Amino acid sequence: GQWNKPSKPKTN
Amino acid sequence: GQWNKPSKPKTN
RNA sequence: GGAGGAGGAGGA
RNA sequence: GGAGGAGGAGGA
Repeated sequence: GQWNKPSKPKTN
Repeated sequence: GQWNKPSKPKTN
């Protein structure tokens, strides 16, 4: 995991 | 250095 | 949190 | 670029 990790919600 | 590193232009 | 830089809109 | 998560607006 990184931040919001590849849990890409907005998916930046 | 990190990205734009503590070269904080805006300094997000 | 620096190991990415992918990205700066967080900063550290 | 994953080790931070600080931050997700990049994603990798």
